[PDB]
Amino acid sequence: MQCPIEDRLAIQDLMIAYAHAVDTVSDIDAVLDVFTEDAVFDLSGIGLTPQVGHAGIREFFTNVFANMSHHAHYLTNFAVTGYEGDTASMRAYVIGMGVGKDGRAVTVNGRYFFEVRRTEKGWKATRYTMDFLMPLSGTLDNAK
Amino acid sequence: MQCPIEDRLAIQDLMIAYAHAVDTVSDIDAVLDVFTEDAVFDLSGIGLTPQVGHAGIREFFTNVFANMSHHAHYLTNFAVTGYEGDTASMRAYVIGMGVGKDGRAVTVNGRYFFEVRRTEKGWKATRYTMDFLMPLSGTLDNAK
Amino acid sequence: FQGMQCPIEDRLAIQDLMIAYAHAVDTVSDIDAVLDVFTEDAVFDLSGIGLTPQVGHAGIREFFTNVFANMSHHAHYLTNFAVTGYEGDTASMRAYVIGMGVGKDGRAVTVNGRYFFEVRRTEKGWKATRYTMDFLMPLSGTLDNAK
Repeated sequence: MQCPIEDRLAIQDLMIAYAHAVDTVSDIDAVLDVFTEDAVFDLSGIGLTPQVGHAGIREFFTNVFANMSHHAHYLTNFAVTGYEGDTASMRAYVIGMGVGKDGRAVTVNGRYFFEVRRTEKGWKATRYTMDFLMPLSGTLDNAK
Repeated sequence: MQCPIEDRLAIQDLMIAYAHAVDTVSDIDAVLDVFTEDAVFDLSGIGLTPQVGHAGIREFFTNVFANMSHHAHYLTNFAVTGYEGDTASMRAYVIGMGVGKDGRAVTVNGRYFFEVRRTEKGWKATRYTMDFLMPLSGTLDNAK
Repeated sequence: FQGMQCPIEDRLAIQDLMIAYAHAVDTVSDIDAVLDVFTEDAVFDLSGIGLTPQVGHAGIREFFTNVFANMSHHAHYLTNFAVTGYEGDTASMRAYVIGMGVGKDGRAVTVNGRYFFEVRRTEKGWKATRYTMDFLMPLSGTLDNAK
Protein backbone atom coordinates (compact mmCIF):
# COMPACT_ATOMS: atom_id res chain seq x y z
CA MET A 1 0.00 0.00 0.00
CA GLN A 2 0.99 3.65 -0.72
CA CYS A 3 2.32 5.94 2.04
CA PRO A 4 0.06 8.98 2.50
CA ILE A 5 1.74 12.30 1.64
CA GLU A 6 0.96 13.49 5.20
CA ASP A 7 2.93 10.55 6.64
CA ARG A 8 5.77 10.85 4.17
CA LEU A 9 6.33 14.45 5.34
CA ALA A 10 5.91 13.51 9.01
CA ILE A 11 8.62 10.85 8.73
CA GLN A 12 10.90 13.23 6.84
CA ASP A 13 10.25 15.79 9.59
CA LEU A 14 11.19 13.25 12.27
CA MET A 15 14.47 12.65 10.53
CA ILE A 16 15.09 16.39 10.14
CA ALA A 17 14.21 16.80 13.85
CA TYR A 18 16.82 14.17 14.73
CA ALA A 19 19.42 16.09 12.64
CA HIS A 20 18.47 19.29 14.50
CA ALA A 21 18.77 17.59 17.90
CA VAL A 22 22.25 16.22 17.01
CA ASP A 23 23.26 19.62 15.63
CA THR A 24 22.56 21.28 18.99
CA VAL A 25 25.62 19.40 20.23
CA SER A 26 23.87 19.41 23.62
CA ASP A 27 20.16 18.46 23.78
CA ILE A 28 20.06 14.75 24.66
CA ASP A 29 16.38 14.92 25.56
CA ALA A 30 15.59 16.18 22.05
CA VAL A 31 17.59 13.29 20.56
CA LEU A 32 15.81 10.71 22.76
CA ASP A 33 12.40 12.11 21.80
CA VAL A 34 12.95 10.82 18.24
CA PHE A 35 13.20 7.17 19.35
CA THR A 36 10.99 4.59 20.96
CA GLU A 37 12.16 3.32 24.37
CA ASP A 38 13.26 0.01 22.81
CA ALA A 39 14.85 1.59 19.71
CA VAL A 40 17.80 -0.04 17.98
CA PHE A 41 20.44 2.66 17.46
CA ASP A 42 22.88 0.65 15.28
CA LEU A 43 25.68 2.62 13.65
CA SER A 44 27.83 -0.49 13.09
CA GLY A 45 27.56 0.26 9.35
CA ILE A 46 29.98 3.17 9.88
CA GLY A 47 32.04 1.27 12.51
CA LEU A 48 30.41 2.30 15.77
CA THR A 49 29.21 -0.05 18.52
CA PRO A 50 25.45 -0.70 18.43
CA GLN A 51 23.23 0.59 21.22
CA VAL A 52 19.69 -0.32 22.23
CA GLY A 53 17.15 1.80 24.10
CA HIS A 54 17.18 5.30 25.52
CA ALA A 55 19.90 4.46 28.07
CA GLY A 56 22.24 3.37 25.26
CA ILE A 57 21.42 6.34 23.05
CA ARG A 58 21.97 8.65 26.04
CA GLU A 59 25.41 7.08 26.68
CA PHE A 60 26.32 7.52 23.03
CA PHE A 61 25.43 11.21 22.94
CA THR A 62 26.81 12.03 26.38
CA ASN A 63 30.16 11.06 24.89
CA VAL A 64 29.64 12.66 21.46
CA PHE A 65 28.41 15.93 22.95
CA ALA A 66 31.30 16.02 25.41
CA ASN A 67 33.83 15.55 22.61
CA MET A 68 32.39 17.69 19.81
CA SER A 69 32.52 21.42 19.16
CA HIS A 70 30.30 21.78 16.05
CA HIS A 71 28.01 19.58 13.95
CA ALA A 72 25.94 19.82 10.77
CA HIS A 73 23.82 16.95 9.43
CA TYR A 74 22.36 17.69 6.00
CA LEU A 75 19.69 15.17 4.94
CA THR A 76 18.61 14.82 1.34
CA ASN A 77 17.20 12.41 -1.22
CA PHE A 78 14.39 11.16 1.05
CA ALA A 79 12.73 7.96 -0.23
CA VAL A 80 9.99 5.88 1.41
CA THR A 81 11.28 2.31 1.24
CA GLY A 82 8.31 0.59 2.93
CA TYR A 83 4.91 1.37 4.39
CA GLU A 84 2.61 -0.99 6.26
CA GLY A 85 0.17 1.50 7.84
CA ASP A 86 1.39 1.52 11.43
CA THR A 87 5.06 1.12 10.43
CA ALA A 88 7.29 2.48 7.70
CA SER A 89 10.81 2.83 6.53
CA MET A 90 12.69 5.68 4.95
CA ARG A 91 16.14 6.25 3.45
CA ALA A 92 18.01 9.56 3.21
CA TYR A 93 21.47 10.67 2.11
CA VAL A 94 23.54 12.47 4.76
CA ILE A 95 26.41 14.91 4.73
CA GLY A 96 27.42 14.56 8.36
CA MET A 97 30.03 17.08 9.39
CA GLY A 98 31.73 17.74 12.63
CA VAL A 99 34.73 19.19 14.33
CA GLY A 100 35.85 17.98 17.71
CA LYS A 101 36.95 20.00 20.65
CA ASP A 102 40.40 18.63 19.72
CA GLY A 103 40.20 20.35 16.34
CA ARG A 104 39.83 17.12 14.35
CA ALA A 105 37.28 17.27 11.51
CA VAL A 106 34.99 14.52 10.25
CA THR A 107 32.72 14.25 7.21
CA VAL A 108 30.49 11.30 6.55
CA ASN A 109 28.97 11.01 3.05
CA GLY A 110 26.49 8.19 3.49
CA ARG A 111 22.92 7.08 4.13
CA TYR A 112 20.47 6.95 7.01
CA PHE A 113 17.95 4.12 7.22
CA PHE A 114 15.07 4.77 9.60
CA GLU A 115 12.39 2.31 10.64
CA VAL A 116 9.45 4.05 12.26
CA ARG A 117 6.27 3.23 14.11
CA ARG A 118 3.13 5.29 14.42
CA THR A 119 2.64 6.14 18.14
CA GLU A 120 0.19 8.25 20.22
CA LYS A 121 2.88 11.01 20.14
CA GLY A 122 3.47 10.62 16.33
CA TRP A 123 5.87 8.63 14.22
CA LYS A 124 8.95 7.55 16.19
CA ALA A 125 12.10 5.67 15.18
CA THR A 126 12.33 1.98 16.18
CA ARG A 127 15.56 1.30 14.30
CA TYR A 128 18.30 3.46 12.79
CA THR A 129 21.20 2.16 10.75
CA MET A 130 23.71 3.75 8.32
CA ASP A 131 26.25 3.10 5.66
CA PHE A 132 28.83 4.92 3.51
CA LEU A 133 28.57 6.23 -0.02
CA MET A 134 32.18 7.60 0.02
CA PRO A 135 35.20 6.67 2.11
CA LEU A 136 35.15 8.32 5.49
CA SER A 137 36.78 11.77 5.61
CA GLY A 138 38.52 12.43 8.88
CA THR A 139 37.89 10.49 12.01
CA LEU A 140 35.06 8.91 14.03
CA ASP A 141 37.24 8.74 17.18
CA ASN A 142 35.25 11.51 18.91
CA ALA A 143 32.09 9.27 18.60
CA LYS A 144 33.95 6.30 20.15
CA MET B 1 -2.24 25.79 14.11
CA GLN B 2 -0.84 23.29 11.58
CA CYS B 3 0.54 24.72 8.32
CA PRO B 4 -1.27 23.27 5.29
CA ILE B 5 0.93 21.12 2.99
CA GLU B 6 0.18 23.54 0.14
CA ASP B 7 1.59 26.46 2.17
CA ARG B 8 4.56 24.55 3.45
CA LEU B 9 5.55 23.74 -0.11
CA ALA B 10 4.89 27.33 -1.26
CA ILE B 11 7.18 28.68 1.50
CA GLN B 12 9.93 26.17 0.62
CA ASP B 13 9.52 27.20 -3.02
CA LEU B 14 10.02 30.82 -2.05
CA MET B 15 13.23 29.99 -0.22
CA ILE B 16 14.43 27.92 -3.24
CA ALA B 17 13.48 30.87 -5.52
CA TYR B 18 15.63 33.11 -3.40
CA ALA B 19 18.55 30.70 -3.75
CA HIS B 20 17.98 30.59 -7.51
CA ALA B 21 17.99 34.44 -7.70
CA VAL B 22 21.22 34.68 -5.69
CA ASP B 23 22.76 31.99 -7.84
CA THR B 24 22.17 33.94 -11.02
CA VAL B 25 24.91 36.27 -9.72
CA SER B 26 23.04 39.04 -11.54
CA ASP B 27 19.22 39.14 -11.21
CA ILE B 28 18.52 41.71 -8.49
CA ASP B 29 14.86 42.06 -9.48
CA ALA B 30 14.37 38.31 -8.90
CA VAL B 31 16.01 38.60 -5.48
CA LEU B 32 13.84 41.56 -4.57
CA ASP B 33 10.65 39.71 -5.61
CA VAL B 34 11.10 37.30 -2.61
CA PHE B 35 10.81 40.13 -0.17
CA THR B 36 8.16 42.50 1.13
CA GLU B 37 8.89 46.17 0.52
CA ASP B 38 9.84 46.69 4.18
CA ALA B 39 11.56 43.31 4.66
CA VAL B 40 14.38 42.93 7.20
CA PHE B 41 17.40 41.41 5.44
CA ASP B 42 19.62 40.82 8.46
CA LEU B 43 22.75 38.67 7.92
CA SER B 44 24.43 39.94 11.11
CA GLY B 45 24.37 36.35 12.37
CA ILE B 46 27.08 35.52 9.84
CA GLY B 47 28.86 38.86 10.27
CA LEU B 48 27.35 40.99 7.48
CA THR B 49 25.72 44.40 7.66
CA PRO B 50 21.90 44.26 7.96
CA GLN B 51 19.54 46.07 5.56
CA VAL B 52 15.86 46.99 5.69
CA GLY B 53 13.73 47.42 2.59
CA HIS B 54 14.20 46.85 -1.12
CA ALA B 55 16.64 49.81 -1.52
CA GLY B 56 18.94 48.25 1.10
CA ILE B 57 18.66 44.77 -0.29
CA ARG B 58 19.44 46.13 -3.78
CA GLU B 59 22.57 47.80 -2.41
CA PHE B 60 23.65 44.61 -0.69
CA PHE B 61 23.38 42.63 -3.97
CA THR B 62 24.75 45.30 -6.27
CA ASN B 63 27.98 44.78 -4.28
CA VAL B 64 27.83 41.01 -4.03
CA PHE B 65 27.04 40.50 -7.72
CA ALA B 66 29.84 42.99 -8.62
CA ASN B 67 32.39 41.01 -6.61
CA MET B 68 31.37 37.40 -7.16
CA SER B 69 32.03 35.08 -10.05
CA HIS B 70 30.09 31.89 -9.07
CA HIS B 71 27.49 31.02 -6.44
CA ALA B 72 25.67 27.88 -5.21
CA HIS B 73 23.18 27.87 -2.33
CA TYR B 74 22.01 24.39 -1.49
CA LEU B 75 19.04 24.37 0.82
CA THR B 76 17.99 21.36 2.86
CA ASN B 77 16.39 20.19 6.12
CA PHE B 78 13.35 22.47 5.74
CA ALA B 79 11.23 22.76 8.87
CA VAL B 80 8.12 24.85 9.58
CA THR B 81 8.86 26.59 12.87
CA GLY B 82 5.75 28.75 13.09
CA TYR B 83 2.34 29.17 11.50
CA GLU B 84 -0.30 31.74 12.39
CA GLY B 85 -2.45 31.58 9.22
CA ASP B 86 -1.34 34.70 7.35
CA THR B 87 2.19 34.47 8.68
CA ALA B 88 4.67 31.61 9.05
CA SER B 89 8.31 30.83 9.90
CA MET B 90 10.59 28.30 8.20
CA ARG B 91 14.14 27.07 8.86
CA ALA B 92 16.53 25.52 6.31
CA TYR B 93 20.16 24.42 6.36
CA VAL B 94 22.37 26.01 3.68
CA ILE B 95 25.58 25.03 1.97
CA GLY B 96 26.42 28.48 0.60
CA MET B 97 29.34 28.38 -1.82
CA GLY B 98 31.00 31.20 -3.71
CA VAL B 99 34.14 32.11 -5.61
CA GLY B 100 34.99 35.81 -6.01
CA LYS B 101 36.16 37.53 -9.12
CA ASP B 102 39.37 37.80 -7.05
CA GLY B 103 39.50 34.00 -6.89
CA ARG B 104 38.81 33.70 -3.16
CA ALA B 105 36.46 30.87 -2.13
CA VAL B 106 33.81 30.87 0.63
CA THR B 107 31.57 28.12 2.05
CA VAL B 108 28.98 28.87 4.73
CA ASN B 109 27.59 25.83 6.49
CA GLY B 110 24.73 27.40 8.32
CA ARG B 111 21.03 28.02 8.62
CA TYR B 112 18.42 30.28 7.01
CA PHE B 113 15.51 31.58 9.09
CA PHE B 114 12.65 33.05 7.00
CA GLU B 115 9.59 34.84 8.34
CA VAL B 116 6.86 35.12 5.74
CA ARG B 117 3.53 36.79 5.10
CA ARG B 118 0.68 35.76 2.86
CA THR B 119 0.28 38.50 0.25
CA GLU B 120 -1.92 39.07 -2.83
CA LYS B 121 1.10 37.84 -4.85
CA GLY B 122 1.80 34.75 -2.66
CA TRP B 123 3.99 34.13 0.35
CA LYS B 124 6.77 36.73 0.70
CA ALA B 125 9.60 37.11 3.21
CA THR B 126 9.29 39.79 5.84
CA ARG B 127 12.48 38.83 7.69
CA TYR B 128 15.56 36.79 6.90
CA THR B 129 18.33 35.95 9.38
CA MET B 130 21.16 33.33 9.45
CA ASP B 131 23.64 31.67 11.73
CA PHE B 132 26.49 29.18 11.44
CA LEU B 133 26.52 25.44 12.06
CA MET B 134 30.28 25.20 11.28
CA PRO B 135 33.01 27.84 11.42
CA LEU B 136 33.16 29.92 8.23
CA SER B 137 35.39 28.52 5.52
CA GLY B 138 36.97 31.26 3.44
CA THR B 139 35.98 34.87 3.50
CA LEU B 140 32.81 36.99 3.44
CA ASP B 141 34.81 40.07 2.36
CA ASN B 142 33.21 39.94 -1.10
CA ALA B 143 29.77 40.36 0.60
CA LYS B 144 31.01 43.34 2.67
CA PHE C 1 -2.52 34.44 -16.91
CA GLN C 2 -1.55 31.65 -14.51
CA GLY C 3 0.08 28.58 -15.98
CA MET C 4 -1.54 25.20 -15.16
CA GLN C 5 -0.47 24.30 -11.57
CA CYS C 6 1.37 21.00 -11.07
CA PRO C 7 -0.48 18.80 -8.58
CA ILE C 8 1.41 17.87 -5.38
CA GLU C 9 1.22 14.16 -6.17
CA ASP C 10 2.90 14.83 -9.51
CA ARG C 11 5.52 17.16 -8.06
CA LEU C 12 6.48 14.44 -5.57
CA ALA C 13 6.39 11.73 -8.27
CA ILE C 14 8.80 13.71 -10.47
CA GLN C 15 11.11 14.46 -7.50
CA ASP C 16 11.03 10.75 -6.65
CA LEU C 17 11.96 9.82 -10.21
CA MET C 18 15.00 12.09 -9.98
CA ILE C 19 15.98 10.63 -6.56
CA ALA C 20 15.48 7.17 -8.07
CA TYR C 21 17.87 8.18 -10.91
CA ALA C 22 20.48 9.28 -8.31
CA HIS C 23 20.02 5.97 -6.46
CA ALA C 24 20.55 4.01 -9.64
CA VAL C 25 23.70 6.01 -10.47
CA ASP C 26 24.98 5.49 -6.95
CA THR C 27 24.78 1.70 -7.17
CA VAL C 28 27.78 2.03 -9.52
CA SER C 29 26.32 -1.04 -11.25
CA ASP C 30 22.58 -1.20 -12.03
CA ILE C 31 22.21 -0.07 -15.66
CA ASP C 32 18.67 -1.49 -15.81
CA ALA C 33 17.58 0.76 -12.92
CA VAL C 34 19.17 3.75 -14.66
CA LEU C 35 17.37 3.03 -17.93
CA ASP C 36 14.02 2.58 -16.14
CA VAL C 37 14.10 6.33 -15.50
CA PHE C 38 14.02 7.21 -19.22
CA THR C 39 11.74 6.87 -22.19
CA GLU C 40 13.13 4.63 -24.95
CA ASP C 41 13.72 7.76 -27.07
CA ALA C 42 15.15 9.98 -24.27
CA VAL C 43 17.76 12.65 -24.99
CA PHE C 44 20.60 12.22 -22.49
CA ASP C 45 22.63 15.37 -23.15
CA LEU C 46 25.29 16.27 -20.61
CA SER C 47 27.12 18.58 -23.03
CA GLY C 48 26.47 21.34 -20.48
CA ILE C 49 29.15 19.82 -18.21
CA GLY C 50 31.33 18.85 -21.12
CA LEU C 51 30.22 15.29 -21.96
CA THR C 52 29.12 13.81 -25.33
CA PRO C 53 25.32 13.65 -25.90
CA GLN C 54 23.53 10.27 -26.07
CA VAL C 55 20.07 9.37 -27.28
CA GLY C 56 17.94 6.39 -26.39
CA HIS C 57 18.50 3.44 -24.08
CA ALA C 58 21.35 2.15 -26.27
CA GLY C 59 23.28 5.39 -25.81
CA ILE C 60 22.58 5.72 -22.09
CA ARG C 61 23.64 2.07 -21.57
CA GLU C 62 26.95 2.83 -23.35
CA PHE C 63 27.50 5.86 -21.16
CA PHE C 64 27.00 3.95 -17.90
CA THR C 65 28.78 0.80 -18.96
CA ASN C 66 31.83 3.08 -19.07
CA VAL C 67 31.16 5.15 -15.95
CA PHE C 68 30.52 2.00 -13.89
CA ALA C 69 33.63 0.33 -15.24
CA ASN C 70 35.81 3.29 -14.22
CA MET C 71 34.31 4.41 -10.92
CA SER C 72 34.70 3.04 -7.40
CA HIS C 73 32.26 5.18 -5.40
CA HIS C 74 29.49 7.70 -6.17
CA ALA C 75 27.14 10.00 -4.29
CA HIS C 76 24.57 12.26 -6.03
CA TYR C 77 22.88 14.54 -3.61
CA LEU C 78 19.84 16.34 -5.10
CA THR C 79 18.33 19.42 -3.54
CA ASN C 80 16.46 22.68 -4.37
CA PHE C 81 13.81 20.86 -6.41
CA ALA C 82 11.71 23.29 -8.48
CA VAL C 83 8.88 22.66 -11.00
CA THR C 84 9.82 24.80 -13.98
CA GLY C 85 6.97 23.83 -16.29
CA TYR C 86 3.73 21.86 -16.31
CA GLU C 87 1.44 21.23 -19.29
CA GLY C 88 -0.61 18.30 -17.91
CA ASP C 89 1.05 15.26 -19.46
CA THR C 90 4.48 16.92 -19.69
CA ALA C 91 6.46 18.85 -17.09
CA SER C 92 9.93 19.98 -16.20
CA MET C 93 11.89 20.05 -12.98
CA ARG C 94 15.21 21.59 -11.91
CA ALA C 95 17.37 20.32 -9.04
CA TYR C 96 20.81 21.16 -7.68
CA VAL C 97 23.36 18.31 -7.52
CA ILE C 98 26.43 17.63 -5.45
CA GLY C 99 27.83 14.90 -7.70
CA MET C 100 30.76 13.16 -6.01
CA GLY C 101 32.90 10.28 -7.16
CA VAL C 102 36.19 8.56 -6.82
CA GLY C 103 37.61 6.47 -9.67
CA LYS C 104 39.23 3.09 -9.45
CA ASP C 105 42.34 5.10 -10.35
CA GLY C 106 41.92 7.05 -7.12
CA ARG C 107 40.96 10.38 -8.74
CA ALA C 108 38.19 12.35 -7.14
CA VAL C 109 35.53 14.42 -8.88
CA THR C 110 32.85 16.78 -7.50
CA VAL C 111 30.21 18.45 -9.72
CA ASN C 112 28.38 21.41 -8.14
CA GLY C 113 25.69 21.78 -10.72
CA ARG C 114 22.08 21.50 -11.82
CA TYR C 115 19.89 18.83 -13.29
CA PHE C 116 17.14 19.72 -15.76
CA PHE C 117 14.61 16.97 -16.30
CA GLU C 118 11.83 17.15 -18.92
CA VAL C 119 9.27 14.41 -18.13
CA ARG C 120 6.18 12.83 -19.68
CA ARG C 121 3.34 10.83 -18.09
CA THR C 122 3.47 7.23 -19.18
CA GLU C 123 1.36 4.14 -18.38
CA LYS C 124 4.30 3.22 -16.10
CA GLY C 125 4.42 6.72 -14.48
CA TRP C 126 6.48 9.89 -15.12
CA LYS C 127 9.60 9.17 -17.19
CA ALA C 128 12.37 11.46 -18.39
CA THR C 129 12.36 12.38 -22.08
CA ARG C 130 15.24 14.89 -21.84
CA TYR C 131 18.01 15.35 -19.30
CA THR C 132 20.55 18.18 -19.39
CA MET C 133 22.92 19.82 -16.91
CA ASP C 134 25.10 22.77 -16.15
CA PHE C 135 27.56 24.00 -13.53
CA LEU C 136 27.06 26.33 -10.54
CA MET C 137 30.78 26.12 -9.69
CA PRO C 138 33.92 25.24 -11.64
CA LEU C 139 34.42 21.49 -11.92
CA SER C 140 36.53 19.94 -9.19
CA GLY C 141 38.45 17.03 -10.68
CA THR C 142 38.11 15.32 -14.03
CA LEU C 143 35.17 13.83 -15.84
CA ASP C 144 37.70 11.56 -17.61
CA ASN C 145 36.29 8.41 -15.90
CA ALA C 146 32.88 9.50 -17.46
CA LYS C 147 34.58 10.03 -20.89
